[PDB]
Amino acid sequence: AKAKSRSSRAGLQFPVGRVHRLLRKGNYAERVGAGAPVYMAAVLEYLTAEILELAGNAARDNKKTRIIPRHLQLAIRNDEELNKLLGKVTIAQGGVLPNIQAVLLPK
Amino acid sequence: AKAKSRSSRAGLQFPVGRVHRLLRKGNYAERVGAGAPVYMAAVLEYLTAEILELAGNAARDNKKTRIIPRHLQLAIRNDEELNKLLGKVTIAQGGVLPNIQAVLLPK
Amino acid sequence: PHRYRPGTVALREIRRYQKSTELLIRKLPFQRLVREIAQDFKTDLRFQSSAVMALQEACEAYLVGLFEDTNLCAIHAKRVTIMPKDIQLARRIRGE
Amino acid sequence: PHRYRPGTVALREIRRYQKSTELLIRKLPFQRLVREIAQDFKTDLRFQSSAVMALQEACEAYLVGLFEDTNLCAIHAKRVTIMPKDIQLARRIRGER
Amino acid sequence: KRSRKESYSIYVYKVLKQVHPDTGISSKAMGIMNSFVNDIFERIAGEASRLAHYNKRSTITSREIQTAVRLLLPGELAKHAVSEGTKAVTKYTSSK
Amino acid sequence: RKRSRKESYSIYVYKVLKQVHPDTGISSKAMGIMNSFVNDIFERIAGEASRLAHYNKRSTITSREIQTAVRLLLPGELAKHAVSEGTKAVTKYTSS
Amino acid sequence: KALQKELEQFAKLLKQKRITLGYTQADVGLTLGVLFGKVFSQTTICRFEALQLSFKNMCKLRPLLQKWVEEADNN
Amino acid sequence: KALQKELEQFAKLLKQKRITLGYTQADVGLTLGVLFGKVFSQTTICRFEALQLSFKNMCKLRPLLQKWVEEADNN
Amino acid sequence: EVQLQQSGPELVEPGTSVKMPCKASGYTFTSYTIQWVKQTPRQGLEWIGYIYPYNAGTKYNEKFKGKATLTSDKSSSTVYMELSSLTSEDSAVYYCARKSSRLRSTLDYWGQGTSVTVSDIKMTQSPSSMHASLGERVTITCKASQDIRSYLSWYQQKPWKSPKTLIYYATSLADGVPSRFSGSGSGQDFSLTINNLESDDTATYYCLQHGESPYTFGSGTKLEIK
Amino acid sequence: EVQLQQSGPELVEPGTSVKMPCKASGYTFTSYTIQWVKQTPRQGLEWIGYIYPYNAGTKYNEKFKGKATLTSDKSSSTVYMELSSLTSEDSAVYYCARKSSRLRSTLDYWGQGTSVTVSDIKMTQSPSSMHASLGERVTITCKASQDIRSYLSWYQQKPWKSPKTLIYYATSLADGVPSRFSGSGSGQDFSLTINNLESDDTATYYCLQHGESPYTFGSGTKLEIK
Amino acid sequence: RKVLRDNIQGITKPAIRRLARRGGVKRISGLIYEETRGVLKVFLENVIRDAVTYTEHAKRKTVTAMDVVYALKRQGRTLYGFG
Amino acid sequence: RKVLRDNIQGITKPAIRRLARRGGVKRISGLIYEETRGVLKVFLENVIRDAVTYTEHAKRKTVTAMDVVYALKRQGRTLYGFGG
DNA sequence: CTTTATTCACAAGCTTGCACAATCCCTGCTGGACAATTCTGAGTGATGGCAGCTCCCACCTTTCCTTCTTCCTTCACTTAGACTACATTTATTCAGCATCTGTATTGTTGGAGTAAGTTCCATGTTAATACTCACCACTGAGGATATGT
DNA sequence: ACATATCCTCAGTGGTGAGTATTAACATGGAACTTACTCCAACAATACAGATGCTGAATAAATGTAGTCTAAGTGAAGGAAGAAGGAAAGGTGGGAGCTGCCATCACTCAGAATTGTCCAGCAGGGATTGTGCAAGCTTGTGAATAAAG
Repeated sequence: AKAKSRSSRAGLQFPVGRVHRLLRKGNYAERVGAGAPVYMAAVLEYLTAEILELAGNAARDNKKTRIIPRHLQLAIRNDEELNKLLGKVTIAQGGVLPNIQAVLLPK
Repeated sequence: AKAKSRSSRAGLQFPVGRVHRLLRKGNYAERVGAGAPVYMAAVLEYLTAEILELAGNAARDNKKTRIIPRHLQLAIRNDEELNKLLGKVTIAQGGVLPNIQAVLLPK
Repeated sequence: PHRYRPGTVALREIRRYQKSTELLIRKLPFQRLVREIAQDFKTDLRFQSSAVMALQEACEAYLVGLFEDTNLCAIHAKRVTIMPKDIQLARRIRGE
Repeated sequence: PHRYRPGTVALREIRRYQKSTELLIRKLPFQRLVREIAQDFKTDLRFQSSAVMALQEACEAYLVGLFEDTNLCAIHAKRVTIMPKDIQLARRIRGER
Repeated sequence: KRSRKESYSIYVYKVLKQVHPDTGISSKAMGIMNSFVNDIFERIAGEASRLAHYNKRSTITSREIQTAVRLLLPGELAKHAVSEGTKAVTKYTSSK
Repeated sequence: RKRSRKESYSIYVYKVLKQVHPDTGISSKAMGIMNSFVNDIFERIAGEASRLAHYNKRSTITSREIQTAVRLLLPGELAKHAVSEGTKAVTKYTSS
Repeated sequence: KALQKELEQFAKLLKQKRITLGYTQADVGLTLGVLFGKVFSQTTICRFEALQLSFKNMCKLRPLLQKWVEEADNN
Repeated sequence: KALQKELEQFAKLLKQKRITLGYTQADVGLTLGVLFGKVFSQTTICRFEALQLSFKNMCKLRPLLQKWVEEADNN
Repeated sequence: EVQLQQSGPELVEPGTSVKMPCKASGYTFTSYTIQWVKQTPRQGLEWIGYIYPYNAGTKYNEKFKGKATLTSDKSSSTVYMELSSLTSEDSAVYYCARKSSRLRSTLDYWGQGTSVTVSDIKMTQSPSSMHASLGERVTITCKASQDIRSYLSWYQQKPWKSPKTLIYYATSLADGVPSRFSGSGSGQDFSLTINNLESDDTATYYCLQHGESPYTFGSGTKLEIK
Repeated sequence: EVQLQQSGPELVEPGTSVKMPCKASGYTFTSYTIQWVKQTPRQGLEWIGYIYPYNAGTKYNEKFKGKATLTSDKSSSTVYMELSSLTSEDSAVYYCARKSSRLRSTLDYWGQGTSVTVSDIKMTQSPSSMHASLGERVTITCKASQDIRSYLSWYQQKPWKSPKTLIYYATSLADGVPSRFSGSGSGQDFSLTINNLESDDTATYYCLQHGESPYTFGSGTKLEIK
Repeated sequence: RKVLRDNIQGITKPAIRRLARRGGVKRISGLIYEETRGVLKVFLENVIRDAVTYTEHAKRKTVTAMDVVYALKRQGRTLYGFG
Repeated sequence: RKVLRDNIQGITKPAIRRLARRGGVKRISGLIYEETRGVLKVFLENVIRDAVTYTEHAKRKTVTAMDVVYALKRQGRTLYGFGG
């Protein structure tokens, strides 16, 4: 009798057990197979790692060493996929992408 | 006890028992409160009666006896609240409301 | 002979096609289009007839709504002719 | 003396406010507006500060997106100044009307 | 021995004969009415489920249905729907 | 006395951040944004999987429903990499 | 046989009265719409003058133009 | 494999000859009915020129349009 | 909250036309139709017509067709009524009220009503006028020529005042009305009951049917207390 | 399905500028970046830069700044590469490839490559070339200068042919590649293994890293069969 | 089964003109038709991918009207009258 | 206890100009401000009505940030960084 | 150049006849209702304390009001061509019938896989605590700008 | 073509305090383990409905041409927006008090789920009907052409 929580057994960082409990108590289905929380936790961890690494790159190209909501907004709005996924989402304190129309510029 | 139905008890035409069964098996909550299906069936019957009466009036103004999807489309699109309720709904064979912009007319 | 001036038959067609409800695209070309589009995802898949009918209804309703928005954009630009820029503006404001 | 041409200071204002992230409306007048609006639905209501901050963030994001759409509508009409007809067209196309 | 599939056709017909006791309905309009009833049921039930979840409750009562009706329907529509639901629940409880 | 215990994903978001960016911190507002993002994506995928199970008359949400929901929700290369990550995670899980 | 001769004579009388008083066919039409509340297009008036309408339509239209003829002779 | 190439070449020559003399497809069917007593619709002629029908019906129809082509060169 | 401002009294010569505005505030303007009603001492209240500002869709009474024209202005949230070719029989009070597009809703909020002076289905109320003291039962009847499913409303009007909605849908209490008033009936027979009389109950009570195309009011019943 | 159309070979005198297209089809044009690399016999493949058509956002290699500029035309679904001041050592094969914006993705599809003739992290491959029979194992090592967190791809190139993607993310098989090939490793140690040789496996295998800002290719390993 | 190439030209110019007439358009520029074909194609691809995914999850080989209805509803384009 | 009024004028013209500048607007007409105030009032009315309904269902007298977030998500305008 | 009478093409209102579908009727079958029982979830109360009001103040940044400048919008005119309208020819579609055969549907079995209850212990949240990355202060350089050469 | 003051923006210095990161405490939920059940793969039989082919009648689309009327360019006026400057005001941040209600704990009881029976409501299929639509006729009307003043 021992160790090896379900997150470590799947080689994950996100909590497989908490995801399984949330699926069980979330009123989604009468039963939850024991591959659904693992798949889900893996998908959530992948999306979190992708957004976090893009925001970290955006912060690194600002001479800053801390991710703020502006870096998350810059990472999300600069991606076709990501912008389409979070296209109806407002990020608090994220600002907007710097974008001036070409006709508005002077010449 | 002769088995009188719940819809007859509530004075409704919609099925209270079927609404209760669909609420039970719909994965909405652990339990259903036994007055929830009555309220819900009453709301559904009211909405159906309102739409049917408006569609029948539109058919009467069209000199028709039978309600078709065009009459339903006319009833929904000619009402503020109904059109807001079904703003993102496409009615098959419903057509569109007659509307020409005033700038397009002659002279 | 007799010819109507430009825009009169267009207004008559607007009234006629707003008064009617039947589908405006022929069924066979839309069926072939749906089938070839679906063949890129699944190699050998069949289609129910009602599935193709629902697809045609949804596509025609979407196109009619987009043309209404395009007409609004064109009238905003002080024109009566819809151009591709009007369609692009309507699809951009809609979020597509 | 020295005067900036119109549209030169406007461009720098666009570049300055498109780079920052702070709230653009004042906090106290927005809080008073929120309280007066909410008082027509229920009396003696109370708000957490986070609720008012969330409302201001949502309102400012909505207004900025609407102004971007209005600017697109104005540019489509071969103009550079936004007008209420542009806002009305943007809201009509978006489905809010 | 094909399966039986249920629909709201007979109840919609009963309501139609109550509000218009001479007008009929076509099968396509009945399908539209069935889709409308199912969509409104799904919307109200989902909103009531989320309402019960937000308050840590495990039961969907008539209060959740009333709040979901107030949230989802527009103003006069929601007011009359709430009146009909309250009247139905009161008449049901007063029976037996 | 009383108790106060909230739960979030901020512990694991920090672990993923240290995994991808070792010398980089994160503000509390960014942590709240990431928590809201993880919760929103969880509810989206779980709702799609629940709908997929309900459409097929099934009473269990498997990895197969989660994979189809991920394919429906996420855009193209995002869905491809997410499906690959989920498949590899499930394969590693069911081998020990 | 009997109806068409009388309708031809009355149409000639109507056209002569319209030419004498100087009104147009459209003026005849909107005057009929005024003093009867049933406006008729000028095409109907000219077709009555040209007799191209059906005999039932001519017989239906005749008393209204008779009323307009006797009215126009004083005001 | 052998029949379709010859049928395509004959259809191209038939369409070029029809374009050169200015006959229409309906006129071609009418002249075919006049000559051989078996009129064919314009749909049949247009389908023949596009090779849209079955090879059996193509081979069955081909001598009549061959006769029409050689006859029309002189009259 | 909800109000319908109206203009001052008109003293108009015959043969002209008059604009009456119905400036509205306190609610979403496009989601409610505006109804126009005329009231004279000779023949009570007549439903003139209505306009729906959402699509600008109007509908007039048959006797008022042509005579009255309704227009909307969504920018100022105003509804204008044109009376054309005014005669001496048109000196009356013109009220404008709000009515939702729902079939069950009735004319709930009324304007001040402009007094303009120029220089079907039959509702029958049984008691023309009833004499009551402070504390008895009051009952009025609104027998209908045809069948209206429960589309009957009861209004109370003070002298020189706009009518107030008491009952809608033949049983429901209006917004803010006490529970002392009650409605009953259905089909062709309807009744309004007042429980115990106050001094303010002295007024004229009307019943309006909106189940058919021309909306018809009752003759009205006068009530006074002690 | 996915195709990257390019132009033919270019003959250019020194000092002028040359523009080449990368017309694309079969996929959503704005959702994938277009990368440009150059190939020479002297130093093999080297990464020029990339352009993202979704925002027209470019990023160039440090040694190619000014010499090369990237532009996009969303209407025609085309990407243009402009070389200015063509010196003697610019005659090379310029390839344009597709790459998703996802950090795990690699240059999956490639163009034909235009041959133009003028009139950091060092990625190390240990075995420069080897010969093998038709049935044994092949191992190629791609030791890296710095640490790249599995952001390594393996490409196979036939002579006078565009490179074909074999492995992405250091372990994943590309689309349509068999299970004969197998990538392994992480950090600074990566390896590619070929299960059993065939007649068509004679080619040059490169390992590309895209973990840092300037993407660097490997030296190249020549594999000859029998 | 054949390959079914092209077929976007089957949505003819008169069909697009009729669809614009129902939308209230009076004058149509000559370049509108290709843009409308592209838009329509993109919309059909987006709907049909979701419908095929729903069909594949059910282990079926036939696309039913229910699959198209769920695919439309998930794009915020709910359709009434097909189950 | 108090009665607020006329607070829509607190959304000043410079605030609306700053919001337009963040949206990339170069020139602003004089009538833009009243239209913007009306649009903001309508949006705030809808969001606050849903938030107050969520608060009333919970039998609370205080509007929380979760109620505002639920209202915004119900109107399809999901907000991050405030809970949930 | 301006109203005004033929002329024409068109849609709408009338008046049968059918046959396509709507209404209704019959039969099983399954799902809802009766009733007793068991099982919880949630309404009542009572506490504890946190956070949401309210008020005072001081400052200085933001807002407001005037005045003059500028340049953008709007309107009148003009014209080249690209749209519309329509007759003619050509081609694809539509509707009905037949073949077939691959797939969707129903039926039964049972074994893998999930739910449920105990035990417990290792992890995640809170509170306390020690630095750290980034924000004003303050020079300092390279380009943006409107004017003058 | 060139030359020049003038505010505006990025680049670095220092201090440092708000916030982020690191260390116990602990409680609580996830894991190990076993038993009960139940759901859904897995075959197997079979009908049906979707794909394919003909074939002729409708029906529409493609072409080609004439001509109108609309989009677009040009120029000028004027007035509306903005930039600048000075005065005013009121937003912000901090610093208190004060209590109202939010959240927690605990109970019990009233309602909601379980389970077994059965009956009657409703879905599928088959006769029965009748609404509206196809078709021909008549007609009133708007749009456009030929004429008169």
